[PDB]
Amino acid sequence: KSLRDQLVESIRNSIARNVFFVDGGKTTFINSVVKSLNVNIKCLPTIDPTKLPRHEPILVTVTARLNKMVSDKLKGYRKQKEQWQNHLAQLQRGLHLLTDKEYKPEYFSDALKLSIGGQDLSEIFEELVKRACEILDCKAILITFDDIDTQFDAGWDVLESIRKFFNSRKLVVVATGDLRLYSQLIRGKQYENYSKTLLEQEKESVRLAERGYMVEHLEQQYLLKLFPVQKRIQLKTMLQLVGEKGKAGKEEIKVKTEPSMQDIDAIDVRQAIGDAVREGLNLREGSDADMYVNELLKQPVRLLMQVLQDFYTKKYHATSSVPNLLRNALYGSMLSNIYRAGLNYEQHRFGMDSLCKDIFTYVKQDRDFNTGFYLRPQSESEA
Amino acid sequence: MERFLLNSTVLLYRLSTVSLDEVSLDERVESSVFLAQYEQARSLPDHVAKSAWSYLVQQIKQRNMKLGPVAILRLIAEKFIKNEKGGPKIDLPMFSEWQTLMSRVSCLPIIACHQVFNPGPASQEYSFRWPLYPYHPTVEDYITRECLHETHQHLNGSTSAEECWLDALKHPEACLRDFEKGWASQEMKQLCAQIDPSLTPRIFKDRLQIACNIREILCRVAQGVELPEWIASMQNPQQLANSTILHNGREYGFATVWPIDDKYSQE
Amino acid sequence: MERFLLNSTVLLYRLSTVSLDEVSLDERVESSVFLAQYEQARSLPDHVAKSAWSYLVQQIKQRNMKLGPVAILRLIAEKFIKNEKGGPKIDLPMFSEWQTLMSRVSCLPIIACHQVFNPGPAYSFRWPLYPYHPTVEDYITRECLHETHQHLNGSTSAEECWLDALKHPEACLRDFEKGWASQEMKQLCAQIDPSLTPRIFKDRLQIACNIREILCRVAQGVELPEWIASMQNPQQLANSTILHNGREYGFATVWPIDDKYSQESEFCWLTGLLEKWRFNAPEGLERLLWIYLLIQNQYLTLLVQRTMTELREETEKSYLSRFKHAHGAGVYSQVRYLEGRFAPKSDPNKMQKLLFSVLRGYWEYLSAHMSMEWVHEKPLTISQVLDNLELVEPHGKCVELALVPHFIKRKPKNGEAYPHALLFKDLKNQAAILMDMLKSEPRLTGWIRGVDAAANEMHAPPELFCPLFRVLAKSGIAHFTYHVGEDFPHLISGIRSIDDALRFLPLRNGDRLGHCTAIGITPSIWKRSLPLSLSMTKETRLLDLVFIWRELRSHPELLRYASDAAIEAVRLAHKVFSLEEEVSITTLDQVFEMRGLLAESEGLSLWLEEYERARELVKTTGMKRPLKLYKQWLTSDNVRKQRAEYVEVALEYLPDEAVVALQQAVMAKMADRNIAIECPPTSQYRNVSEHHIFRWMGLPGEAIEGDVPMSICLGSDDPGIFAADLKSEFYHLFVVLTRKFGLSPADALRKVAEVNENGRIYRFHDV
Ligand SMILES: [Zn+2]
Repeated sequence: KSLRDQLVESIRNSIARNVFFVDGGKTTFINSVVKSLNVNIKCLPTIDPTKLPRHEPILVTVTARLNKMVSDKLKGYRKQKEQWQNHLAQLQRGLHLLTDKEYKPEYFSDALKLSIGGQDLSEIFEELVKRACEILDCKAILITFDDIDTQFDAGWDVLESIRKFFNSRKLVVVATGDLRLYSQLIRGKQYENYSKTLLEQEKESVRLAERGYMVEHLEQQYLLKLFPVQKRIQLKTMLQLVGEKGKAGKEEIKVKTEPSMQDIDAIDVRQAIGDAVREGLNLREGSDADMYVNELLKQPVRLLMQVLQDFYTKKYHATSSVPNLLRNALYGSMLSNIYRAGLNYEQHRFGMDSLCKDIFTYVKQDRDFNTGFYLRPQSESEA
Repeated sequence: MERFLLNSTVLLYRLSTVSLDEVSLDERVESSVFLAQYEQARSLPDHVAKSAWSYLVQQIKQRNMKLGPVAILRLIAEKFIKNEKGGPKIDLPMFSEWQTLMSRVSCLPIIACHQVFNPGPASQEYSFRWPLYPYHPTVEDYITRECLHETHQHLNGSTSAEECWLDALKHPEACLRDFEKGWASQEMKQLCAQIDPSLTPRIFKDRLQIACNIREILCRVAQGVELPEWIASMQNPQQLANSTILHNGREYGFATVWPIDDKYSQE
Repeated sequence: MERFLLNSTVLLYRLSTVSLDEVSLDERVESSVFLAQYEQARSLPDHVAKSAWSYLVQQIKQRNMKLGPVAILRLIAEKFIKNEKGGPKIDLPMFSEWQTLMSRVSCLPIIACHQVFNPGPAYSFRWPLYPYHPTVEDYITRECLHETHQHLNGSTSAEECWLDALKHPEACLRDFEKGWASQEMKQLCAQIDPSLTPRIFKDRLQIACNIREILCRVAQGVELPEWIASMQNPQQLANSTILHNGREYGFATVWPIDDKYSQESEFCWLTGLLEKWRFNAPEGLERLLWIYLLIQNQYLTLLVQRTMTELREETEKSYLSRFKHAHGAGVYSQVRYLEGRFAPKSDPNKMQKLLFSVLRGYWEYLSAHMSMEWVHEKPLTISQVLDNLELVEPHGKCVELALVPHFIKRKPKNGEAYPHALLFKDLKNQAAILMDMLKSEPRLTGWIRGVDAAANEMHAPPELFCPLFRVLAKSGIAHFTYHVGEDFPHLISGIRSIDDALRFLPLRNGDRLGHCTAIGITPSIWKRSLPLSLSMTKETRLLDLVFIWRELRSHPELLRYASDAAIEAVRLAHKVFSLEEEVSITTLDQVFEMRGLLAESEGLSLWLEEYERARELVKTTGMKRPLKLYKQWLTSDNVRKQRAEYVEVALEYLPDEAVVALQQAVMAKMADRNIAIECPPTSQYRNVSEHHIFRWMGLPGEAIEGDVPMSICLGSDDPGIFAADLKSEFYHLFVVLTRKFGLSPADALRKVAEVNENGRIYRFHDV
């Protein structure tokens, strides 16, 4: 919550690239920041790129929302209205550009109808932005963008929106997600600029490596300007939201394990996790259980919340084994990890026998073989 | 062609139904105009219609006006009414045309138009005198010498209709009474359907209330009085079918103050 | 009054809206009828309608019928039709009235009713009906007619098109909505039925299908399927099927005939239904019949007042139908010389498909009458068809076909190199297609006899086509036709159009123009409801002024007007060209006489000669100023803007006398060039007797002193009637002349003849 506080203050101190980013839930935080934004700057309902039909331009989506709020302030209380439809029509008319699979020759006369010379959609959109800022009497606008984890290919489109339409002095941006995915996106695009024949001709180590070098160089020079360092917000993780072993505790969280949990019976967070692990692992209060639960709180927020929200759910259900409840939570939480590990997938075939082979394999990909039977959570692989 | 833009049931329907901030109606207006002219003047050979409308819009744009009753009155007055000797008059050649018009439209708005944007010398205080007339010295001398002689006056009591408009506005409830007591009459049913198919006494009274409200509001603005707040809430024309307006929980009357005691006097 | 009961949008609305068990509704009729008549025949004096309806119901009650199409049709049939010599025929005095009605309704139901309640001596349905006159019949037999103007609904009568729609309902939908976006038909639809919309369009169509199905079931008298009981609200018939109790029941049933949508099928069906209802009818089914008939009527009216449906006419069925109708019911063809007018298609393949369809239909028609070695008994290519046809000879037993492609002129678009450039692109495309077929198969030239340029005139002036006509002539197109004088901003404008067509188009002796209504209408009856001033294009205004001066130069009694027109034309030229120097009207004419030249000749194989037709002009040294002005007029954006601009013209700008002098000068040119006019019957005319056809044909009290004979021919194209025919309008002309003009029948027969022989004399058919 302090994260969003400092974010709001900073971007407020951003108006006197123009892109802020949030690494990571990401969507919850972004919605929080938006509502916090409700020094006059206007926000847009966040665009979820992965929730948009497969063929629009991000810019047309933007312009649709823009039409909405602009008309809304316009339906409220005109000589500005007709001027606005002027730019709207000009843009729409010059909207085919990004679209067409070719260039149509008859468009030349349109290209000769009348301050840079041409049908720059960037300047058209910036004129739109100017008109909107005038109309809504705001210093600028923010454009807000959702994680592309469910579809990481679309965000590329958002970035092109950025560079062809978002190089404005009246727009700030706020994106979220993993820059990792943006990285392979942009690098992959880059290779898409290579000529194939060249690729399948000049294909051994020397130039393959130099090509990788040049492409990664461009990737870096590219994303770097795309996301200025000052404008990323780290966002504090859950475990760093909380004392690692009690020598910390910046804003303890506290959670409610029962339905009643009248704001005082909420069983901390760390202590509830420790209980779950210890008596769900028959594990005592040593540090290994402690270190377990720390490496249990290091997991993605949704993962941990789900596995800690089901275990106590079924525990209360049965209260009207802890090690079987917690195992059911782990199974439904990590089935993909266990399933991809080649580990037993069927549930009715559990017995004991499955266990021996299961852990024997586990140590086989965890290497170890010295204390693999410890089943200790210290693999460089998060699964 | 102007006449239709001031007399068109379809135009009224569209304007009344549609909202107040929609803007850019020209296409709808054009369509309504052609439907109307089709209804009244059947014989027009259907292309003179486009020619005339186009010429009108050419006039509006060239004189930098917007489609609207103001520009309509502009064209009408400049076309018809001139100032000569004493007060404004109608040119002799276009007199017959003028009656063809007045058969369908009221002169008073046109007269105000002429006085306002083309007053005669600022020496004759003009007092509204209807109807307007042309000028002929010979005829005028004959009238002075012999005066006229009225034998047949039995149409609308003995007054002209434009007065009955203000009379109903004074007495709208009773006008509604007279309408309804007779609306059951088939002949009245036939006439009402013929002119406005979907009239009914309900929309009769509704239009009456709307007109009263519009008059009060526009008198306020003509006095240039601060555009009272509830206009902001005022968003659909239908809302004027009520004697009042609800802005935020509070109901506001449309009445304003008038310089003249008879708020219904043609003066 | 009757017509309103069968043709009324409001009646349709009320009937469809009210439930099927309502009963005691005759007020809805009397009220709705007064409405519908108020809209349509507004002029009735508010009491005649009352009295007429009262007398109608009077007759109904006296004769003990129920208000309904049974009684209405019985009244109409007894009043109009009789049984006479051969099949029922119609009274000569009442013929014009019958046509006035056919402008509103369809004959077929009335016909069936007459057969039912008054069959002749113990017939095959045939449309249209006719009166009788022995002399006229003998004339027609001895000479037959000659169809010269048939292009209204393709070339077919609409009543078949309605059946065609029911056959391909979806298709007529498609055509409707594709065009529903076009403004023009939106206004037409609003004017006809305000709340029409494609939605209720579909609804009414499928409903009518339902009704015909159900009424056919009862006409066969079949055990009255249960679901009628559930059928309670006409809108229930707006769906392809109906739900009785959990089950969904369709309406299709077995009909004796194979062509389920045949006019003859409908004839037999309605005959049986009426026979079963000779004494009474179930009110629900009877309401079904009103609604059916009404829907027919309004759809038909829409159609007449008006692409894929036409494409559906591209089988050798419609044309064979056309030919069988053209031939009478007898062994010899009722008509002699037919003109086959067809819309050109931009695709060579569509073009050849249409051509083969037409040709095969004609060959089959001829085969159905003559026996002879056909070489290819089952031809499949146009080549084989012509191989069959060339063996045919002009005995006259069958019809002789002459084929002509239409040229449709569209309004110029917002932006182009020169006016109508794109339209000219399209037209040259069609023409190239045509000439290349001519090359490939030269034999068609004996069949494609002339090319015609039709459609609303203002969208393009004729000169756009002179190079087209010239190149086509060199291709081998004998004859040329171009619609003129029909519709126009000002009567002077129409006259100018006609004369410029004369002086510009490559028209040879005997060519035929078309409507030319401008030279037909008097100024007296040309202004009857019009505004006192008329807005019209600046360019056309200038052309009219130039033309007026050109013509009236030589007339002493109008020299004032001539000098005027010169002066105003000069002023208009200065403004439109925004001229800086002085321009003489002489120079203006030098400019405007050039309008027959192709834009892209030299100022912008067969097309060569015309490409260079600008060469001699440019060679002409003294034409400098005219050439530059012409170039500007074509290209200058400002000039084209002012050309589009409009201006008012005094209704009575020129005296009727001046107008008549202009017209008569035009007729002088026409006779000089021996060019004919296809005059069909058709807005301002309250009665047909006011028809300008008569003015030419020389009626005392109608012809004008300076009139000259103009070689007029007959045309079976009346825009606002159903199942019109060349014979029908021959009857029209004969009866009107005989009765309204009192001429002896021999005289009237002669008078209509000379027009008929004009048609033959100037026939486009190969010799
Ligand atoms: Zn025609």
